[PDB]
Amino acid sequence: IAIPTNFTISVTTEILPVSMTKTSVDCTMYICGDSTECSNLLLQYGSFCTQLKRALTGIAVEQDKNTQEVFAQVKQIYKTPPIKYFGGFNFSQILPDPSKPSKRSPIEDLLFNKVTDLICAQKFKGLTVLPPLLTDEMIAQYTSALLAGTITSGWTFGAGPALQIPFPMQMAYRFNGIGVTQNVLYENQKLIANQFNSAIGKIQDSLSSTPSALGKLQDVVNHNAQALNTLVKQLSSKFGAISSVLNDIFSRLDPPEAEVQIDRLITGRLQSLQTYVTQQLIRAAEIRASANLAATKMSECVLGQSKRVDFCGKGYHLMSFPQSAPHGVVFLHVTYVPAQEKNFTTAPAICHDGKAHFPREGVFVSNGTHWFVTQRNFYEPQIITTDNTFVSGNCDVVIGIVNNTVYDPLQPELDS
Amino acid sequence: LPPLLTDEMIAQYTSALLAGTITSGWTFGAGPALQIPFPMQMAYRFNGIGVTQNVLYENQKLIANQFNSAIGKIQDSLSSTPSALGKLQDVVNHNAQALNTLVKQLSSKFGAISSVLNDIFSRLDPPEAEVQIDRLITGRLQSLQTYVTQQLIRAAEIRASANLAATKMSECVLGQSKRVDFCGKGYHLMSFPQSAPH
Amino acid sequence: IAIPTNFTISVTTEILPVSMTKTSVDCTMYICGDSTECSNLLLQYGSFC
Amino acid sequence: QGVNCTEVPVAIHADQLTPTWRVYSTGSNVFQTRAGCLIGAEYVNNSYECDIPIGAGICASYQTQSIIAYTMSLGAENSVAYSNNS
Amino acid sequence: QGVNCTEVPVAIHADQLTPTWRVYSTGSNVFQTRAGCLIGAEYVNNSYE
Ligand SMILES: *[C@@H]1O[C@H](CO)[C@@H](O[C@@H]2O[C@H](CO)[C@@H](O)[C@H](O)[C@H]2NC(C)=O)[C@H](O)[C@H]1NC(C)=O
Ligand SMILES: *[C@@H]1O[C@H](CO)[C@@H](O[C@@H]2O[C@H](CO)[C@@H](O)[C@H](O)[C@H]2NC(C)=O)[C@H](O)[C@H]1NC(C)=O
Ligand SMILES: *[C@@H]1O[C@H](CO)[C@@H](O[C@@H]2O[C@H](CO)[C@@H](O)[C@H](O)[C@H]2NC(C)=O)[C@H](O)[C@H]1NC(C)=O
Ligand SMILES: *[C@@H]1O[C@H](CO)[C@@H](O[C@@H]2O[C@H](CO)[C@@H](O)[C@H](O)[C@H]2NC(C)=O)[C@H](O)[C@H]1NC(C)=O
Ligand SMILES: *[C@@H]1O[C@H](CO)[C@@H](O[C@@H]2O[C@H](CO)[C@@H](O)[C@H](O)[C@H]2NC(C)=O)[C@H](O)[C@H]1NC(C)=O
Ligand SMILES: *[C@@H]1O[C@H](CO)[C@@H](O[C@@H]2O[C@H](CO)[C@@H](O)[C@H](O)[C@H]2NC(C)=O)[C@H](O)[C@H]1NC(C)=O
Ligand SMILES: *[C@@H]1O[C@H](CO)[C@@H](O[C@@H]2O[C@H](CO)[C@@H](O)[C@H](O)[C@H]2NC(C)=O)[C@H](O)[C@H]1NC(C)=O
Ligand SMILES: *[C@@H]1O[C@H](CO)[C@@H](O)[C@H](O)[C@H]1NC(C)=O
Ligand SMILES: *[C@@H]1O[C@H](CO)[C@@H](O)[C@H](O)[C@H]1NC(C)=O
Ligand SMILES: *[C@@H]1O[C@H](CO)[C@@H](O)[C@H](O)[C@H]1NC(C)=O
Repeated sequence: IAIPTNFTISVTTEILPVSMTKTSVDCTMYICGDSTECSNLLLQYGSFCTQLKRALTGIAVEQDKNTQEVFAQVKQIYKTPPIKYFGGFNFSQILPDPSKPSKRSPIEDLLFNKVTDLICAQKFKGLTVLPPLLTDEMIAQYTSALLAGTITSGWTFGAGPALQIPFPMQMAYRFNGIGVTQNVLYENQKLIANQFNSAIGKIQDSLSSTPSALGKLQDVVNHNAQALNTLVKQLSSKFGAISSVLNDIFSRLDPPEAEVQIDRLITGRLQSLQTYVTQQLIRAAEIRASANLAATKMSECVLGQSKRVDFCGKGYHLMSFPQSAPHGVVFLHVTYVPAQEKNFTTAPAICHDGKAHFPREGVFVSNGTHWFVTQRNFYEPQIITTDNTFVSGNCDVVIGIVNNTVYDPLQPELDS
Repeated sequence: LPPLLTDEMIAQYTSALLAGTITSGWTFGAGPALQIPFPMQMAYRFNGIGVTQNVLYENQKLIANQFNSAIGKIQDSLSSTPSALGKLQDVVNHNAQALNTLVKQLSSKFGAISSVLNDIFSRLDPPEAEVQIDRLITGRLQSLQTYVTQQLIRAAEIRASANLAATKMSECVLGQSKRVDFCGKGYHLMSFPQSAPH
Repeated sequence: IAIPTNFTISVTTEILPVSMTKTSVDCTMYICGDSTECSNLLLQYGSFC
Repeated sequence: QGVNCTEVPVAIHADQLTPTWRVYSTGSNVFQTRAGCLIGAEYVNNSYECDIPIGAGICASYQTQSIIAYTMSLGAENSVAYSNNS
Repeated sequence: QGVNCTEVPVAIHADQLTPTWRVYSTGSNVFQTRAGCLIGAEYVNNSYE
C-alpha cells in the first residue's frame, strides 16, 4: 500500500462569463437614415422590425435575469466584524478596502485593470447599448456579503439563519467532511495558515503577471465588437445595385424603374439584420448555459462543500471564494492535496483467537516488524485494539489474512 | 479538415486512464497516484454504498465470476445488436445529408433559364445575363447561409453533449458518485472508459 | 420490512457523442465555378464569406 | 435615452418626429440618470425592491398617488457576532 | 491543405492563381502531412508540448 505523510493547501482560479453587452437597433436610421421616401417604401414590407425588436428585448431582459440569478442569492447583507482576526488567516486580498473609493478588493481591482470615437459612429447608425440594470457597486456588495457569510458562518447561512462559529472549528469540520480527523488540523494550525497565505500571495502574483487568464471574457467582448463591425461593413455593400447612396440613385435614375435597386438594398439590409439577430440569439443561448453553470457552481462550491470530483477545482475541495470581474465571475477554490507518500505492507484482516478482525474505518499497515491501523488519507499509526476493529467470521474463508494479536483495553486493570 | 488528435492518441489516453483507475483507484485524480490492491479498492467502494467489507471478503470469488460473466454478456450484446451505436451514426449521417443538400442546390435553376452559367453568358447579351447570374448567386448565397446556420446549431448541440460527457467522465470514472442514475442504473460502483468514432 | 439477501453485479453501456466532423467551404469556385467572368459580380456584394 | 436633460427638444410648433405629445417641464419634475432623462416620475430618498426596472440601479413604481423612482435596495442589513470561542 | 507535395507549383513564370509568393522548394525542407504540404519548417525527431 501507499499512504501520504504530508499535505498541501492549494488555491486555483476559475473564470466563468455571466452576461454580455445588451444592444438595440433602429430600423429607420440603419436601413434608410434621413430619407422619408425610403421609410414610406419600407412601411409595406411587413413587421420584421417588430420581430427584431422583440428578440433584442428578450435578450436584454435575459442578460439581467442571468446576472440576478448568478449573484442575487442571499436575502441578507452581512457585515464583517471590525476586528479582522481569524486564527492566523489573513483574507486581506479578498476583503473590501474602504480606502479606495470603488470599494473593491485588491484582486477585484487587478481584475478590472486587466480587462479592457467608434461608439459615436455606431450610435449614429442606430446601434445603441443599454446600461446594465445592476451597477458594479452592488455586485461588489453582493460579493462582500457572500464572503462575510461564508467566513463568519460557513454553510449555515445557506440553509437558514446565520450561525456563528470559530474559523478553525469550521476548517476542522471541513477536514472531517473529507475523512480527515480534527487533530490533524489542531496540531498543524500554523503550518496550514502559512501555506494558505503563501498560496494566496502566489495567486495574487500570478494574476498580476500573466494577463492571458481572462482572455475568455475578453474573447466574448471581442466577438460582440466584431459583430457590430460586420453590420457596419454591410452598409458599404451594393448587393449588385448601382450605388449605396439613396440620393444618387433617386437623382440619376427615373423613379418608376429605380425602385428595383432600392428594393434590392432593403432586402439585403434586412437579411443582414436577420443574420446578426440569429447570431446574437445563438451567442445569448451559449451565455445563458454558461450563466446556469456559474450559478450552480456558486450554489454548490461556495455555499457548501461538494463531494463531486473536480467540480470545484483539482483535488479534494475544501472551500471557495467568489469575486466579480467585468461581465464575469472568478472562483478561488481552496483544496487539499496529499504529498510525501510512503510504502507499507498491508493485509485485508487480522487473525486472532481463531477469528477475523476488520478495521472500522482505517486500514492495516506494517512497517516490517509490527502491525498498526491508520486512516486512509494520512499516516497516523495506532495499536490495534478491539474498539477500532470488528469481528466477522473465522480464518478459513478470508484470503490473505495474517496472524497477529489484538490488545484488550479492559483486561489489564481488571486483575489490578 | 482532419482532427488534431489522432486515434492512436485517444487510445493511449483511454489506456492510461484505465491503468490509473485499475492500479490506483481514485487517488490519481486528486493528486499523485498511490498503489492499492484491487480487492481493497473494491472493499472501499463497497463501504461507499454502505456495505461492510466482510460482504466482499467471503464473496470475492462469486463477485469476480459475476463480473466476468457480465462483461462477456456485454461483449456479446455489442457484437450481436447493431442498433446500439445509432446515437453516433445518425450524427455522421446528418453531416452527409447536409453535404448532399449543399451539392443538390447547385443543380437548381432558382428561377433562371438553366443551372449552368456559361451557357447563360454565351446565349445572349449581358443586360439580362447579369440578372440571371444575380438570381443564381442570391439563391446560392441563401443556401450557404442556411447551411452555416444549421451547422452552428448542430455544433452548439454537440458542445453541450461533449460538456455532459466530460462531466460524466470526471464524476463517474475518476471517483465514486452518489448521484442517482447519473453513472448507471442502480448503486454505482465504478466505470470504465472506451473510445469510439467521434 | 423487506431485507435483501443476495446481490448482482451489473454492467451497463452508455454512448455519448463528443466531436463533429470539421468542414471548410471554398466560396469562389462554389458560387461561380471556373468561370472568371462570374467572379466580378461578387465584389459589389462585399465580404459575404 | 441618451439625453443630458438639457438638450430635450422643447419644439416650437412642429420640428420633431413626435406627433405633438411632448410634456415640457416643471410639471412632473426632471431626473437625470445614466440611462437617460426621466420625466413623469418623482425621485425619492427611500429604497425599496425593484418593481419596474429603469436601469443603472434605478427602478420605478406606482405608490397609493403617482409614479415615483428610486434606487433598488439589495436587502436588509444583517450582522453576525463573530467571536473567538462563541 | 489536402495537396500532395509532388504537385506543388514548380512553374516557369506563372502557373498558380495566388499572387506569386513562390519560395524555394527543395531547400526549404518541404514536408508531407496528412493535412497536406508544409513549406518553411524542418521536421524534427523529438517531441514537445
Ligand atoms: C510537510 O510540509 C511542510 C511544508 O509543506 C513542511 O514544513 C516545512 O519544513 C521545512 C523543513 O526545514 C521548513 O524549512 C519550512 O519552514 C516548513 N514550512 C514550510 C511552509 O515550508 C513539513 O516539515 C513537512 N513535514 C513532513 C513530515 O515532511
Ligand atoms: C495580509 O497580507 C498583506 C499583503 O497583501 C499584508 O500586508 C503587508 O504586510 C507587510 C508586513 O510584513 C508590510 O510590510 C506590507 O507593507 C503590507 N502590504 C500591504 C499592501 O498592506 C498583511 O500584513 C497580511 N496580514 C497580516 C495579519 O499579516
Ligand atoms: C516498526 O514500528 C515499531 C513501533 O513500535 C518499532 O518498534 C519500536 O522501535 C523503537 C525504535 O525506533 C524502539 O525504541 C521501541 O522499543 C520499539 N517498540 C516495540 C514495541 O517494538 C519497530 O522498530 C519498527 N520496525 C521497523 C523495521 O521500522
Ligand atoms: C496462524 O496461526 C494458526 C494457528 O497457530 C496457524 O494454523 C496452523 O497451521 C499449521 C500449518 O500451517 C497447521 O499444521 C496447524 O494445524 C494450524 N493450526 C490451527 C489451529 O489451525 C496458521 O498457519 C498461522 N498462519 C500462518 C500464515 O502461518
Ligand atoms: C446468490 O445468487 C447467486 C447467483 O445469482 C447464487 O449462486 C448460485 O448458486 C447455485 C447453487 O449453489 C449454483 O447452482 C449457481 O451456479 C450459482 N451461480 C453462479 C453464477 O455461480 C447464490 O447461491 C445466491 N446466494 C443465496 C444466499 O441465495
Ligand atoms: C449572542 O451574543 C451576541 C453578542 O454577545 C448577540 O449579538 C448582539 O445582540 C444584541 C441584541 O440585544 C445587539 O444589540 C448587539 O448589537 C449584538 N452584537 C453584535 C456584535 O451584533 C446575540 O444576540 C446573542 N444571541 C442571542 C440569540 O441572543
Ligand atoms: C481573542 O480575541 C482577541 C481580540 O478580539 C485577539 O487579540 C488580538 O486583538 C487585536 C485587536 O486589537 C487583533 O488585531 C489581533 O489580531 C488579535 N490577536 C493577536 C494575536 O494579537 C486574540 O488573538 C483572540 N484569541 C484567540 C485565541 O482567538
Ligand atoms: C514503493 O516501492 C516501489 C517498488 O519497490 C517504488 O517504485 C516506489 O517508488 C515506492 N514508493 C515509495 C513512496 O517509496
Ligand atoms: C450635462 O451637462 C452638464 C452641464 O454642462 C455637464 O457638466 C455634464 O458633463 C453633461 N453630461 C453629459 C453626459 O453630457
Ligand atoms: C503523393 O505522391 C507520392 C509520391 O509521388 C505518391 O506515392 C502518393 O501516392 C501520392 N498521393 C498521396 C495521397 O500520397
